[PDB]
Amino acid sequence: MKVEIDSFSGAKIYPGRGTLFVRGDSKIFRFQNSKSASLFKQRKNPRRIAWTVLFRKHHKKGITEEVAKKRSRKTVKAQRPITGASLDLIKERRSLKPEVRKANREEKLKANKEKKKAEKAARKAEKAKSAGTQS
Amino acid sequence: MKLNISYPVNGSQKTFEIDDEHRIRVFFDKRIGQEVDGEAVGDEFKGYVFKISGGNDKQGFPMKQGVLLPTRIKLLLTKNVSCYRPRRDGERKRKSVRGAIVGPDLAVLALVIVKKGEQELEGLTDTTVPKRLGPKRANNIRKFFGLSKEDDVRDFVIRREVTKGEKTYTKAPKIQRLVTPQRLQRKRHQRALKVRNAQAQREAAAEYAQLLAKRLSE
RNA sequence: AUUCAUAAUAACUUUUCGAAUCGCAUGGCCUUGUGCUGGCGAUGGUUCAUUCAAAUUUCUGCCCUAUCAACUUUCGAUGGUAGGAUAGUGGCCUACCAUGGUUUCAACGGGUAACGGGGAAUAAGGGUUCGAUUCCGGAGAGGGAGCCUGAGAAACGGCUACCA
RNA sequence: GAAACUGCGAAUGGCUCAUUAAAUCAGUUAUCGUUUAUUUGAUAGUUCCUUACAUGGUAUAACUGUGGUAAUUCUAGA
RNA sequence: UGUACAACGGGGUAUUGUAAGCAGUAGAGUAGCCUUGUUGUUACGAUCUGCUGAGAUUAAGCCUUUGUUGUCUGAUUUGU
RNA sequence: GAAUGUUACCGCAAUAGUAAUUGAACUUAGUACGAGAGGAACAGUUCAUUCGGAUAAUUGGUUUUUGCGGCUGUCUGAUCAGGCAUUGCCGCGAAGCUACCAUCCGCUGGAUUAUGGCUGAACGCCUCUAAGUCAGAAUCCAUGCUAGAACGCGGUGAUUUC
RNA sequence: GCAGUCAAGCGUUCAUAGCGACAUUGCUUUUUGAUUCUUCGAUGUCGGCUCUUCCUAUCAUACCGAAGCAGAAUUCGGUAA
RNA sequence: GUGAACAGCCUCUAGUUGAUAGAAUAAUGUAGAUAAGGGAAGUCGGCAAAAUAGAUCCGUAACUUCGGGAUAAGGAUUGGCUCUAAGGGUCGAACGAUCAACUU
Ligand SMILES: NC[C@@H]1O[C@H](O[C@H]2[C@@H](O)[C@H](O[C@@H]3[C@@H](O)[C@H](N)C[C@H](N)[C@H]3O[C@H]3O[C@H](CO)[C@@H](O)[C@H](O)[C@H]3N)O[C@@H]2CO)[C@H](N)[C@@H](O)[C@@H]1O
Ligand SMILES: NC[C@@H]1O[C@H](O[C@H]2[C@@H](O)[C@H](O[C@@H]3[C@@H](O)[C@H](N)C[C@H](N)[C@H]3O[C@H]3O[C@H](CO)[C@@H](O)[C@H](O)[C@H]3N)O[C@@H]2CO)[C@H](N)[C@@H](O)[C@@H]1O
Ligand SMILES: NC[C@@H]1O[C@H](O[C@H]2[C@@H](O)[C@H](O[C@@H]3[C@@H](O)[C@H](N)C[C@H](N)[C@H]3O[C@H]3O[C@H](CO)[C@@H](O)[C@H](O)[C@H]3N)O[C@@H]2CO)[C@H](N)[C@@H](O)[C@@H]1O
Ligand SMILES: NC[C@@H]1O[C@H](O[C@H]2[C@@H](O)[C@H](O[C@@H]3[C@@H](O)[C@H](N)C[C@H](N)[C@H]3O[C@H]3O[C@H](CO)[C@@H](O)[C@H](O)[C@H]3N)O[C@@H]2CO)[C@H](N)[C@@H](O)[C@@H]1O
Ligand SMILES: NC[C@@H]1O[C@H](O[C@H]2[C@@H](O)[C@H](O[C@@H]3[C@@H](O)[C@H](N)C[C@H](N)[C@H]3O[C@H]3O[C@H](CO)[C@@H](O)[C@H](O)[C@H]3N)O[C@@H]2CO)[C@H](N)[C@@H](O)[C@@H]1O
Ligand SMILES: [Mg+2]
Ligand SMILES: [Mg+2]
Ligand SMILES: [Mg+2]
Ligand SMILES: [Mg+2]
Ligand SMILES: [Mg+2]
Ligand SMILES: [Mg+2]
Ligand SMILES: [Mg+2]
Ligand SMILES: [Mg+2]
Ligand SMILES: [Mg+2]
Ligand SMILES: [Mg+2]
Ligand SMILES: [Mg+2]
Ligand SMILES: [Mg+2]
Ligand SMILES: [Mg+2]
Ligand SMILES: [Mg+2]
Ligand SMILES: [Mg+2]
Ligand SMILES: [Mg+2]
Ligand SMILES: [Mg+2]
Ligand SMILES: [Mg+2]
Ligand SMILES: [Mg+2]
Ligand SMILES: [Mg+2]
Ligand SMILES: [Mg+2]
Ligand SMILES: [Mg+2]
Ligand SMILES: [Mg+2]
Ligand SMILES: [Mg+2]
Ligand SMILES: [Mg+2]
Ligand SMILES: [Mg+2]
Ligand SMILES: [Mg+2]
Ligand SMILES: [Mg+2]
Ligand SMILES: [Mg+2]
Ligand SMILES: [Mg+2]
Ligand SMILES: [Mg+2]
Ligand SMILES: [Mg+2]
Ligand SMILES: [Mg+2]
Ligand SMILES: [Mg+2]
Ligand SMILES: [Mg+2]
Ligand SMILES: [Mg+2]
Ligand SMILES: [Mg+2]
Ligand SMILES: [Mg+2]
Ligand SMILES: [Mg+2]
Ligand SMILES: [Mg+2]
Ligand SMILES: [Mg+2]
Ligand SMILES: [Mg+2]
Ligand SMILES: [Mg+2]
Ligand SMILES: [Mg+2]
Ligand SMILES: [Mg+2]
Ligand SMILES: [Mg+2]
Ligand SMILES: [Mg+2]
Ligand SMILES: [Mg+2]
Ligand SMILES: [Mg+2]
Ligand SMILES: [Mg+2]
Ligand SMILES: [Mg+2]
Ligand SMILES: [Mg+2]
Ligand SMILES: [Mg+2]
Ligand SMILES: [Mg+2]
Ligand SMILES: [Mg+2]
Ligand SMILES: [Mg+2]
Ligand SMILES: [Mg+2]
Ligand SMILES: [Mg+2]
Ligand SMILES: [Mg+2]
Ligand SMILES: [Mg+2]
Ligand SMILES: [Mg+2]
Ligand SMILES: [Mg+2]
Ligand SMILES: [Mg+2]
Ligand SMILES: [Mg+2]
Ligand SMILES: [Mg+2]
Ligand SMILES: [Mg+2]
Ligand SMILES: [Mg+2]
Ligand SMILES: [Mg+2]
Ligand SMILES: [Mg+2]
Ligand SMILES: [Mg+2]
Ligand SMILES: [Mg+2]
Ligand SMILES: [Mg+2]
Ligand SMILES: [Mg+2]
Ligand SMILES: [Mg+2]
Ligand SMILES: [Mg+2]
Ligand SMILES: [Mg+2]
Ligand SMILES: [Mg+2]
Ligand SMILES: [Mg+2]
Ligand SMILES: [Mg+2]
Ligand SMILES: [Mg+2]
Ligand SMILES: [Mg+2]
Ligand SMILES: [Mg+2]
Ligand SMILES: [Mg+2]
Ligand SMILES: [Mg+2]
Ligand SMILES: [Mg+2]
Ligand SMILES: [Mg+2]
Ligand SMILES: [Mg+2]
Ligand SMILES: [Mg+2]
Ligand SMILES: [Mg+2]
Ligand SMILES: [Mg+2]
Ligand SMILES: [Mg+2]
Ligand SMILES: [Mg+2]
Ligand SMILES: [Mg+2]
Ligand SMILES: [Mg+2]
Ligand SMILES: [Mg+2]
Ligand SMILES: [Mg+2]
Ligand SMILES: [Mg+2]
Ligand SMILES: [Mg+2]
Ligand SMILES: [Mg+2]
Ligand SMILES: [Mg+2]
Ligand SMILES: [Mg+2]
Ligand SMILES: [Mg+2]
Ligand SMILES: [Mg+2]
Ligand SMILES: [Mg+2]
Ligand SMILES: [Mg+2]
Ligand SMILES: [Mg+2]
Ligand SMILES: [Mg+2]
Ligand SMILES: [Mg+2]
Ligand SMILES: [Mg+2]
Ligand SMILES: [Mg+2]
Ligand SMILES: [Mg+2]
Ligand SMILES: [Mg+2]
Ligand SMILES: [Mg+2]
Ligand SMILES: [Mg+2]
Ligand SMILES: [Mg+2]
Ligand SMILES: [Mg+2]
Ligand SMILES: [Mg+2]
Ligand SMILES: [Mg+2]
Ligand SMILES: [Mg+2]
Ligand SMILES: [Mg+2]
Repeated sequence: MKVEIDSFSGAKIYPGRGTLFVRGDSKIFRFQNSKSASLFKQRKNPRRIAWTVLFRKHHKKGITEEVAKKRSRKTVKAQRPITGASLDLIKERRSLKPEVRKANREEKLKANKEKKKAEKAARKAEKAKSAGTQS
Repeated sequence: MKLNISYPVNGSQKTFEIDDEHRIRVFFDKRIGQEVDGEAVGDEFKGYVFKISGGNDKQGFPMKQGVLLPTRIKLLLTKNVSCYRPRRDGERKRKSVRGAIVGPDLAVLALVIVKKGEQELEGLTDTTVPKRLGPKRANNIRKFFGLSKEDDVRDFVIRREVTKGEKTYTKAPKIQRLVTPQRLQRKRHQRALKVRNAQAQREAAAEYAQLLAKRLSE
């Protein structure tokens, strides 16, 4: 069973007690007692009726439980592999110190560095394979 | 109802069928983002903690956190908001949305495990799934393996197999925002043409002033 | 024709643009570090002009009707000032102020089996009659209103509401 | 080279004559009263101030996977 | 003479809807008086705000009560 | 309510009164029956109708709770707090009372009627009938319900000292 | 006003399922007359409203019998106020 | 005093406080009130009762003996408080001094 709530006051409406109005636009209104409902019918304003809940929210009455406490956190997580890279496969590449990286560099860095000069005159070489090319 | 459980750590996902009456009601009148406790839901789940991330009521409508309320209200939905996919530019749409507060009308409850507990669920904390991609940028692979700006990346990136009939062809990303000569060449061309257009503009400016000097007198 | 272009000083600013952008090439230098410098392209970007447009706007011109003679001015009707709003002029709106504005040279009102025009039929001349319709302009997407995106919409083979 | 992202278009067309009698419209002016994607033509040495310039930072779609609804060019959450 | 009865008092419950009082750089404003102003003050001012879901009422046919104070042999009538 | 010793408690039950009515839906079943068109019922289920007896958790009504608030006019020098306007007026208003305007409850047998039958003579057959007997109604008598004879009754307790 | 008896006739056939001429025997007293016993030293005169109770010559409802009752509907009847 | 007012309501002066009294608070009355939803279905008939109501602005039909009909009909406003503006008397360019009112 479901406790509903007064559309005017903000009081808890237990089964039974109270009335249910259905406005012509189909918007539903529940009242916990003939008082609230009457106020509503008088077209009163729940923000201006002191004992209503909406009023004392709008006036910041009561409250202070939020000021009294603060709660947070409960988070963390670990890591998992990639298709194409197994965990240890990643644990091996993340691992190495920069000394292995420094050695890895110059071996390839100077590798194509010679392919740069072999290519540099290779256009000059295919420039000697065709220039004017008569007969 | 029907539970939907995520494991962020492993990446595993499995649905759960719990019909147990008084165990369900722990979820009830609790909103999205609130932490449950494990034992109340079932015996095995004891020791765990959940967080309710959403769901669909028995009519399918998605949950949206921030409405409060138990029930479906038709909302006017826009881009960069949940439960809506704006098929056209500037299009907004009135669409029904189930509330954040949990109630018995839900077909599936969405919750992720914030922390584990005593026992362990099969196919959930059992296995762990791979994330199918890896860093496609310069400083991503960099900060992935904890590298520098001179460490390059290249051979540090990921490769995948994909057998083709007999044997294979292995593939790998394009590493955008990589540092190449053509880029520095392009910056050269630019940083230059600035000045090349600068001086020549002041020249033809003074070159004109020769005219207006000798010009008139008339 | 200007309080125009453009320039000057004192400040102002949830400080606009001032290329972390792609494709083809691979050249030239010298202490040779993969240093330094370089080619035509593509996309952008600030203001200005241009173009494609848009918005308003001057003058003059509509059919039947007096068994329609007074009309406009609550609550904008006409004008003045200030402001606000707009892309901008303007009673476009607001505040204050004045009492203006149209009319027998036909207002105002009613009808239209009325979208306007280029044109069409008739073939002495002068005319009578017609134009939904190939072009131009206008309006609309069941009726109304509201709006998002956008350079451009009060859009409907867009959204939102109401009525049907 | 599918998808999806970013881009641009979707305000053109095509239709119809219901409104509309100084309204639209025509011929003729106005913008020294404004807006303008685009297109064409030009326009930029100046950015920090008292620590990347061999180029900062994250965020996400497609995708994969767990899903709800009788049902839609619906969508949730990982 | 009691685990009694009664009157008050207290707690609950309940109705109303925020008391008096004191205070406010809250109040449209108008008028004074002076050192004529970073707050320049003085008077009058519905109303607003704070203490205040406050104050008032609550068995008279509500519930309850370790408190206080009080009371507990008057009249008549009856015999197979 | 006098009196049948007094007083008190628990009971009996003569006699009288008596009470529940009716409808629909689903289902049976698109079945039976019919060429067709059509088109039932018993059993089962859910409700309803008129009636009756209570009852007030709820909802509504009622308001001298003159309980709280609010407003007019006048009066008490002002304040505070009040008086008067035959309850001044308005809003809410517990409690009580109350409503098919609210909720609950409304029994079980025996015996018969018409009628249909058994056995069966009269009348060697036949026949529900003459003797005998089976079934059978919104009926009767009870059960149940109300009152309890103030000249109907049972059990029981205690029965006088200024 | 209500109902009997005879049964020529009706009902395709067929008196009597349902009806029924000519006649004839009755009941009833919510009709109207006939009468003038009661009341003219006074019995309040229409209708309605309200409420109770009785009648049965049954409109419904319970259980039935009959049909010119296939079903459905209807009609006639019994016990029934 | 409130108000248009000798209205109704409260009051000063003045006069009264006189109309058998005590206890209760059944039914039925007499008089005074209020009712959910429906809204004259009640009844000979809306009998009774209820609704309307002051004032300001607005708008006000047929018919007509042109005087009416007319408050026709139909609408809006209404407290409190703090301010503004306009409406005067007398006295010796239009002033000066000076006294006073309430109303819009
Ligand atoms: N129900 C009146 C109608 O009048 C219509 O037309 C009428 C008039 O418009 C027309 O002209 C009349 C004229 O007859 C009469 N004797 C003199 C009068 N001035 C004219 O009147 C006409 O013209 C004048 C200008 O001259 C306008 O001001 C006036 O409004 C217009 N009605 O003559 C007709 C009367 O004879 C048609 N006859 C017809 O539709 C019908 O009769
Ligand atoms: N409730 C259903 C409907 O109402 C009634 O249904 C009733 C019948 O089914 C049955 O009621 C029977 C009745 O059939 C029978 N012919 C008469 C009997 N008196 C009734 O019985 C009733 O009264 C008796 C006491 O007489 C009580 O014991 C019994 O509990 C009571 N239900 O019980 C129902 C409720 O009493 C109507 N008969 C009918 O409209 C329809 O079935
Ligand atoms: N049948 C006994 C049970 O009570 C109910 O049945 C009650 C009634 O429905 C049932 O009614 C029967 C009726 O079916 C049967 N054919 C005839 C019987 N006389 C009726 O019973 C009723 O009849 C009248 C009614 O005023 C009373 O005189 C009689 O005492 C009464 N029992 O009589 C029962 C009461 O005794 C239900 N059928 C059910 O709860 C159960 O079967
Ligand atoms: N209405 C749905 C059903 O149809 C039924 O059907 C009945 C009706 O079609 C028809 O009944 C008629 C009725 O129409 C008419 N208005 C009244 C007439 N006395 C009834 O007659 C019937 O019922 C009565 C009483 O039960 C019996 O005595 C009679 O023999 C019988 N033919 O005959 C059926 C009963 O024999 C009932 N109306 C109803 O109870 C049932 O639920
Ligand atoms: N003219 C109104 C004035 O104020 C009062 O009158 C007002 C109230 O007394 C009167 O109230 C009546 C009530 O008496 C009568 N017996 C019942 C009626 N329903 C009420 O009236 C009100 O009822 C409801 C709101 O409650 C509304 O539906 C209805 O429109 C409204 N008039 O409504 C009147 C307003 O229409 C005084 N009687 C008197 O001062 C004067 O009549
Ligand atoms: Mg109440
Ligand atoms: Mg997000
Ligand atoms: Mg790139
Ligand atoms: Mg000269
Ligand atoms: Mg300038
Ligand atoms: Mg270009
Ligand atoms: Mg004028
Ligand atoms: Mg308007
Ligand atoms: Mg102006
Ligand atoms: Mg201006
Ligand atoms: Mg403007
Ligand atoms: Mg004028
Ligand atoms: Mg037309
Ligand atoms: Mg035309
Ligand atoms: Mg045309
Ligand atoms: Mg011609
Ligand atoms: Mg000609
Ligand atoms: Mg001719
Ligand atoms: Mg046409
Ligand atoms: Mg035409
Ligand atoms: Mg066209
Ligand atoms: Mg159409
Ligand atoms: Mg954009
Ligand atoms: Mg359009
Ligand atoms: Mg279009
Ligand atoms: Mg549109
Ligand atoms: Mg279309
Ligand atoms: Mg077009
Ligand atoms: Mg017109
Ligand atoms: Mg033109
Ligand atoms: Mg971020
Ligand atoms: Mg997301
Ligand atoms: Mg007490
Ligand atoms: Mg207590
Ligand atoms: Mg106070
Ligand atoms: Mg002080
Ligand atoms: Mg102060
Ligand atoms: Mg001050
Ligand atoms: Mg001030
Ligand atoms: Mg000052
Ligand atoms: Mg308070
Ligand atoms: Mg005490
Ligand atoms: Mg004696
Ligand atoms: Mg004895
Ligand atoms: Mg006694
Ligand atoms: Mg007894
Ligand atoms: Mg069926
Ligand atoms: Mg059918
Ligand atoms: Mg068949
Ligand atoms: Mg047949
Ligand atoms: Mg068959
Ligand atoms: Mg049945
Ligand atoms: Mg049955
Ligand atoms: Mg009762
Ligand atoms: Mg009262
Ligand atoms: Mg005093
Ligand atoms: Mg008073
Ligand atoms: Mg007095
Ligand atoms: Mg009075
Ligand atoms: Mg008096
Ligand atoms: Mg009083
Ligand atoms: Mg009340
Ligand atoms: Mg009550
Ligand atoms: Mg019953
Ligand atoms: Mg019942
Ligand atoms: Mg009983
Ligand atoms: Mg019994
Ligand atoms: Mg029996
Ligand atoms: Mg035999
Ligand atoms: Mg027999
Ligand atoms: Mg016998
Ligand atoms: Mg015999
Ligand atoms: Mg027998
Ligand atoms: Mg019975
Ligand atoms: Mg007794
Ligand atoms: Mg006795
Ligand atoms: Mg007797
Ligand atoms: Mg005796
Ligand atoms: Mg004895
Ligand atoms: Mg008779
Ligand atoms: Mg014959
Ligand atoms: Mg025959
Ligand atoms: Mg007669
Ligand atoms: Mg006589
Ligand atoms: Mg006589
Ligand atoms: Mg006599
Ligand atoms: Mg007489
Ligand atoms: Mg007499
Ligand atoms: Mg008499
Ligand atoms: Mg008399
Ligand atoms: Mg008579
Ligand atoms: Mg009989
Ligand atoms: Mg019968
Ligand atoms: Mg009848
Ligand atoms: Mg036959
Ligand atoms: Mg029939
Ligand atoms: Mg019938
Ligand atoms: Mg008959
Ligand atoms: Mg009877
Ligand atoms: Mg006065
Ligand atoms: Mg007076
Ligand atoms: Mg007297
Ligand atoms: Mg008395
Ligand atoms: Mg009385
Ligand atoms: Mg009375
Ligand atoms: Mg009242
Ligand atoms: Mg009523
Ligand atoms: Mg009412
Ligand atoms: Mg009405
Ligand atoms: Mg009437
Ligand atoms: Mg009538
Ligand atoms: Mg009549
Ligand atoms: Mg009257
Ligand atoms: Mg009254
Ligand atoms: Mg007037
Ligand atoms: Mg006239
Ligand atoms: Mg009037
Ligand atoms: Mg009249
Ligand atoms: Mg006011
Ligand atoms: Mg003055």
